Amino acid sequence: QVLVLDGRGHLLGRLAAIVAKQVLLGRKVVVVRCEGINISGNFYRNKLKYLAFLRKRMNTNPSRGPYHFRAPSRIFWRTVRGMLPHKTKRGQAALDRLKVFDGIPPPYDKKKRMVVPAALKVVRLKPTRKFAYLGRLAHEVGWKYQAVTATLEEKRKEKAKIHYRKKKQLMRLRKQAEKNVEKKISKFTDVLKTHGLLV
Amino acid sequence: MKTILSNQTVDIPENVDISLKGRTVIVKGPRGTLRRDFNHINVELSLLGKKKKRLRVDKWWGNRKELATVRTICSHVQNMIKGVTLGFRYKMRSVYAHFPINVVIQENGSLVEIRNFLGEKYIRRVRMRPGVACSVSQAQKDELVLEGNDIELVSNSAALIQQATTVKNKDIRKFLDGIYVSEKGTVQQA
Amino acid sequence: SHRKFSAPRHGSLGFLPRKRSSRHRGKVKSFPKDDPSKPVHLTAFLGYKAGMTHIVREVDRPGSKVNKKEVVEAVTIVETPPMVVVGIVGYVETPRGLRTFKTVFAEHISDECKRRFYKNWHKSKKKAFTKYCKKWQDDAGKRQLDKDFSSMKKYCQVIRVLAHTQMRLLPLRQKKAHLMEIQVNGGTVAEKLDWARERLEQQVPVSQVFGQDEMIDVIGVTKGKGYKGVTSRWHTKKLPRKTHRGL
Amino acid sequence: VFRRFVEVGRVAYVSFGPHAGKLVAIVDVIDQNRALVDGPCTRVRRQAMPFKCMQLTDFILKFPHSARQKYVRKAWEKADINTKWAATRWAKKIEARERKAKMTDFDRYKVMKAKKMRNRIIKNEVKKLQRAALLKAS
Amino acid sequence: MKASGTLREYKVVGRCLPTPKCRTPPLYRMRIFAPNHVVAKSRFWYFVSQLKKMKKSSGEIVYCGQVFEKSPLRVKNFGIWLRYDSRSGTHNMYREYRDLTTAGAVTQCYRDMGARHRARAHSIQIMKVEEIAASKCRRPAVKQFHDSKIKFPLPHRVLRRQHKPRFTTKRPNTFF
Amino acid sequence: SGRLWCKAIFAGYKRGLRNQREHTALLKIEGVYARDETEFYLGKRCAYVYKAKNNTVTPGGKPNKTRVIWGKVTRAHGNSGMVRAKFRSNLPAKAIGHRIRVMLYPSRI
RNA sequence: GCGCCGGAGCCUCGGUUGGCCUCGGAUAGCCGGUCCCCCGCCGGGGUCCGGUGCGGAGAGCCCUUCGUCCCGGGAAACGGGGCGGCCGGAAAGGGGGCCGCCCUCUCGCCCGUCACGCACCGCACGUUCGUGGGGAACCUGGCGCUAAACCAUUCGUAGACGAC
RNA sequence: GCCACUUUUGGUAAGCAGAACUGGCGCUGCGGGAUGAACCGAACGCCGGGUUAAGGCGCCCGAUGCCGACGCUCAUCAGACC
RNA sequence: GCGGUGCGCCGCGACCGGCUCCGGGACGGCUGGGAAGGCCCCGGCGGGGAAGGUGGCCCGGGGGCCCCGGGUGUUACAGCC
Ligand SMILES: [Mg+2]
Ligand SMILES: [Mg+2]
Ligand SMILES: [Mg+2]
Ligand SMILES: [Mg+2]
Ligand SMILES: [Mg+2]
Ligand SMILES: [Mg+2]
Ligand SMILES: [Mg+2]
Ligand SMILES: [Mg+2]
Ligand SMILES: [Mg+2]
Ligand SMILES: [Mg+2]
Ligand SMILES: [Mg+2]
Repeated sequence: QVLVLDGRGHLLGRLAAIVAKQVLLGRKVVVVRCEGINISGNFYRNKLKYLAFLRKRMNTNPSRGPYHFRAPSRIFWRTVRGMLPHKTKRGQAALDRLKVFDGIPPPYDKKKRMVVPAALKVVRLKPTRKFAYLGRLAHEVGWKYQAVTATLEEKRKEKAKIHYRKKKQLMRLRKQAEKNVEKKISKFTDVLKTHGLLV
Repeated sequence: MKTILSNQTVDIPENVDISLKGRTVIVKGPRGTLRRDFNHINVELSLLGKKKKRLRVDKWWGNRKELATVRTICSHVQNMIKGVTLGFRYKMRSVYAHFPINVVIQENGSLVEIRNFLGEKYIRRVRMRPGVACSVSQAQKDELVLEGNDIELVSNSAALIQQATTVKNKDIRKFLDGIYVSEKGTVQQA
Repeated sequence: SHRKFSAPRHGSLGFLPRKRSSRHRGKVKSFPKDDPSKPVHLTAFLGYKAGMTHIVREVDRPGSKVNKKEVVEAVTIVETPPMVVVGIVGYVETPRGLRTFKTVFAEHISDECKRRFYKNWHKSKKKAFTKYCKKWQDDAGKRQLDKDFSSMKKYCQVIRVLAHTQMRLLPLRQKKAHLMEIQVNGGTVAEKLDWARERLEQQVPVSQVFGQDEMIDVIGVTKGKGYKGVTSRWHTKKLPRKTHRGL
Repeated sequence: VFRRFVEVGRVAYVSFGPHAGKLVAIVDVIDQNRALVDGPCTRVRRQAMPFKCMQLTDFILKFPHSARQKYVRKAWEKADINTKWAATRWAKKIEARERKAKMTDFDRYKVMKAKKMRNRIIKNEVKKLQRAALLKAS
Repeated sequence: MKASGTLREYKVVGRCLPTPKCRTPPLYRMRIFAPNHVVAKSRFWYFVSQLKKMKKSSGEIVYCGQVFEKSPLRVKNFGIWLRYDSRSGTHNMYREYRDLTTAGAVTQCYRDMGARHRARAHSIQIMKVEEIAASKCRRPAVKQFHDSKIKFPLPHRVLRRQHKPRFTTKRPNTFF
Repeated sequence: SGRLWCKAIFAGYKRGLRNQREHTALLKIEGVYARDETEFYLGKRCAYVYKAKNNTVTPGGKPNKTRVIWGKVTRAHGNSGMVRAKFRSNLPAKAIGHRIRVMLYPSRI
C-alpha cells in the first residue's frame, strides 16, 4: 500500500503533477532515484532558472528567506510542495505522505519501483528537443553528493545483476519443469488455455 | 514541409570493414579501429551489399534543420574511413618576426613545449588529446606535423597550440606571430 | 539618495553569527584530503598556549632587502605533551553525508580521559566503561571486537582515531582531559585500521605528527571580551563630541 | 531498421475509433497523417482513416493504388488473409485477452481451482530440479 | 463567420426583387462554404453585396442547397485561390491541399490559414476551388505524395493512451 | 469470508472554486476512470465507516466502537469516473482522503 | 525499583480490509535461449534460433478462507509441520537460503462418495493487518544491574544576569 | 459626484480638466476577471433536484485521465486570454 | 374485526404520481424523388485518354528466377478516367 515510483526519465513538474493529486487522494508515494529526473529545455536555461531562484533571497535576514534546497530529492519535494496546498492541515498531511530519496535506499532497493508513462521523457518530448538532468543541475548548483550516489548506484546495479541472473535461471528451470511435466499437467493447462490465460 | 524521405549512401572501400552496432558505427581497417556514437541524431543506418559495401543513412519525415543532418553523417563517416585507411596529417608552420619560436616535443609526441614566443619567458605546455602524435619534421625549417587517426582529435590538438601561440594586448595585424595550420591532409596518398 | 563618499564596509559578513562559541576546544572542520600513496599519519594534534617570545634568525630569501640579515620575530610556545590514543571511530560515506559507523574504545582508559565523560567527578562513583571493558578479557568479547573491526575494514571510508591530552604533565588547574578525533590519512583501510589498533591504548608525541618548519593551521576559540559595542566590536567611526544620546 | 512500411496494400489492425478490432487494407496516402483505406472482406467500408489508429502488420497484398473494392476483395481472399490472421500469434493473444475478459464467475472459480494445482505441480518439480542441480554439483 | 466543424459546400442562388423596370431579374449563383445553411445565406448576401447592387431586402434567396461531393472515395488534389487580410494590407493567395472531398479541403484550407498566418475566417475570403490533376500541382508538400509506389514507415510511435496504465512498471515501447 | 465492498476515496465535497456545497460528496472509486464505466455504481449504498471513543450499538450484534454514516451514489461527475454521493448526514472533512466503502447490494444486474 | 525474555482482562488513538522479494536500460529499437567460437575473474561479445502492438504480458504474476467426517481416483513420496550450526546484509544492515536429529503424517493439495456443524426464520457497521501504537495498575519465574544530572561550594581561560 | 463603449473640446500627455447619448458605481450582493467600487455574466426571501451564462478543465482547484483534429514555434530575456 | 391516530429508537422494501439526467429498441418523411458505393473491366458492345506507367523491352546493380532504380509506352501477366 505504498507506491514506489522510479524517477529516471520523468519530467520534473509533470511527474510532480501526478504525484500531488495521487497523494491528496491518500496514497503514500515514494519517488526514488530523483537525480535521474530530467527537465525539458536545455541545461543552460534550466540552470539560469535555478540561479535566479538562488538570487531570490530575503534581503534583511536570509535565514528567514527561501531555503533553496540543493539535493535533487528536496528540489522535487519543493516542487510537489508548490503544487500542494501546504499552508493548511490537509496539504501538510499530504507532504507527510510523500517520501522522496536520492538514489535508491535500502528500504526500496529490494522493492519493484514503478513508472508513470504520462510524465516520461520519451513520451512527452519530441525526440530532438534538448533536456536537462536534475542530478547534474543539482551538482552544478551545489549538491555535494553526486559522486557517492553514483558509486552506491554502481554497487546496487551489480547486486541487482546478481539477483537478475538468479531470477532468470529460476524462470528457465520453470520452463524446463513445465516441459517435463506437460504430460500430467496438460489437462489443467488446457482449461487455462480455453479461458485465454495462456494463448 | 515534412519531407517524406531523404537518404544518402556511403561507398566503402575493400581494405576496410565498417560495422554498425545499432546507431554507433565502428570502422576497422589498416591503421586502427575507431568508433563514433551517433545516438544524438535520430536517423536510420542500413548497412547493405554483401561484403557490406554501402552505408545508407536515411531519414523519414524530416524538416529542414534535421535534413541538414542527413549528409553530415556521411561526411563524418567519409572522414572516418579516410582517417582509418589513410590517416590524417596536419602540418602547421611556425611564423615569427624577430624572436624564433622554439618547439620541443616531450612524452614521445604528446606534450609540446613552446618557448621564446614574442620573447616571452612563460613557456607553453600543450597536451595532445589521445591518439594524436606531434612531431618536428625534417627538411623544412619551422613545421609541426600532427599525425593521428581522426580529424576531430587531430585538428583540435592543432587549434590548441595555435591558440596557445597568441598575441595579446598588441596589434594582431602587425604582430603576425604564432604557429598556424598550413597544410591539412593525408599521411598516405591514394 | 545615495552615499556621497564610497567607503568599504566595516567588519566581515563571513564570520557573521558573532556569538559565543558552542564549544571550548577548537574543532577541525576539515582534515586534509587523504591519498593512499602516503604512509599512514595523523592529521591533527592538540597543544595548549603558553606565551610569546622573541627569536633572532638569519633570513635566507634571495633578492630581498633583509637577505642574510637578522630579523627578530614574535613566536608562540604551544606546550604540547604527547597525547594518548584511546579509541577509533569509523565513517561511511552516505548520500546524506558521512555518518559514524562503529566507535571502538580500548581496554585501559586513564582517568584523565575518564573525567571527560562526567560533569562532576567528585559526586560520581566513576563507573564509565566498566561494563564495556569486560569485552576485552573474554573470548566472546574479543571475537565480537574482531567482528566489528572486520566490519570497519570493509564498510568504512574515513577512520578517525580518538586521542586525549595528558593533563598530569601540565601546570594547569584542571585534570579533565580533552578528547579529540584525529583523522588518520594514509594508505588503504586495512593498513589504516592495523596502524590504529596497533597504536591503540599507547602514546603519540608531536614529532610523529608534525615536522620542523612545517606550515600548519591553528584552530581555537578567541579570547573572550564580553558584551561590547559597535565601536569596540565592529570598529565603526565614533560620532563626534556634540552628539546628544552618546557618541 | 524498419520492417513494417506504410504503402499501397498492407493490412493494418485498427486500435480504436469506429472500427476497432478489425484488419483493414491501406489503399492510398492522402496526407502526412491520413490514408484512404478499405477492409472489404471484414466490413470496413471504403473510407479515410488516420494513421494514429492503425497498427500495420506483416501482410503485403498487392493491388494498384486506385483499385476498387472489388479488386481489394479479390486480392484479399486470393491471399486468404482471414485465416493467416486467425493463425497469427497477434490475434491469438487478442482472442485470449477477449476470453479472459469474457470469463464468467463459475469458470473463474474453475480456472482458480485448476491453476492452483497447475502451479503446485510446477512448484515441487522446480524444487526437485533445484536439488537435482545441487546433486549434479555434488 | 466561424469555421466550426468540417465545412459543407452550399450552392446558393438569389436574385433581385421583381421590379417594374425589369420584372424578371437575372439569377446569380455561388459556391460557398459554411457550417450550415443559415450562415451560408448570410455569406451569400455578403458576397453579392460586395459584387452587385443587391442586399438582404432588395432581393431574395431562391435555392439554398448543398453540393454533395461527387467522388468521395478518390483522393484528389485541390487548388484554392484565397484573399485574406493580414495585420497590414490584404493579400491574394494560392494554396494546394489533398483530400477526398472539396469541403474537406476547404476546411483544411481555413485551418491551415489560421495555423500559419493567424488569418481568421471573417478575414479569409475564398474565390476559387478547383480539382487539379496530378501534374498541374505547384506545391511540393502535395507533389511529394504523387508516387504509385509510395512507401514510408511510422518511425516514432509516441505513446497515446497514457493514463490507462498510469502507474505501470513497463517502460513503454515506440518502435513498432 | 472476504471483502464485499468496493474501495472508494472521499476526494472532496461538490464544490466550486470559491464555494463548496457540503450536501454532496465527491467519491473516487478505484478502478473505474470514465463515464463509460461509472454506470454500474449508480444507486449503490455507500458508507463512511469510522471508530469513536465511547461504545455505540451495532445491529445484529453487541455494542462496539465503530460507527457509520450511510449514503447512496447519485450521479457521475467529470470524465475521469469521479462520482457524486449524498450521505444522510454531511461528511466531516476529517474524511478527506479516507476510505469510504461503496457497497454492491442495491443491485440492478 | 529498572531493563530482558518466559498468562487473564482493563483505558485510550485510530487508520485499515491479501501479497507482488528488486536487472540495467533502449526508444530510428528491444527481450529471451543455445553457446558451436574466442578471452577474462560464471561473465564480455560475434554468430544462429525464437518472440516484438510486448505474453518470460503490471491488460500481468503468486495466494485463494466455509469447516469437518467416511471411502475411491489423480497428486506427493526425495513431502508437510515441529530443535542446533554454516554463512549471505551498511545507503536508512535480512523475522533469509543451506547441513542433520528423536518426533510425528499419508492430514494438507485436484476431482468424486458420504452426511454433519443454531437452518437464529429477507435486513446495517461483517471478514483482516491484530498478540496494532500509547497508559496505568493485578502477574508467576529466570538470568542481569544497583547511576547520573542540576542546585549549593570553588575556579576565571568565561562573565550584565543566566550561560561557559 | 465618479467610471465605461462610441461622438467630442483644451492639453505633448495624464489614473488630468470639460461636454452629448446610453449603461453602470454610488445605494449592490453573487459566478468569472488570481488580486480589485465601475470590466464579462448576472441583480438577491429560506431551501432540495436539474441546467446554464461569462469563464474554465496538469496540480493548487470542481472539470479533458478525450488513445481529441490540423499546423506554427526554440527563446543563453520563450510564451500564455477584453 | 372496521375507522381514526401514532411507531421509543435505528433501518429496509414495494408500487403510484410529479420533476429530471440518461440508456436500449424500432418505424417513417425530404434531398439531385439524396451523393457515392455494392454484385452481374479483369455488367455488355464498340470508341478514346494519360500516369502517381502494370506488363513486356532495354540500360544500370543487389543478388540467387526475385528485388532495386532509370528510360520507352497505352492495357499485356495490374489497374484508373
Ligand atoms: Mg597598444
Ligand atoms: Mg557609490
Ligand atoms: Mg545638543
Ligand atoms: Mg474494521
Ligand atoms: Mg472627466
Ligand atoms: Mg438604483
Ligand atoms: Mg452591481
Ligand atoms: Mg489580472
Ligand atoms: Mg456589452
Ligand atoms: Mg441548486
Ligand atoms: Mg482556474
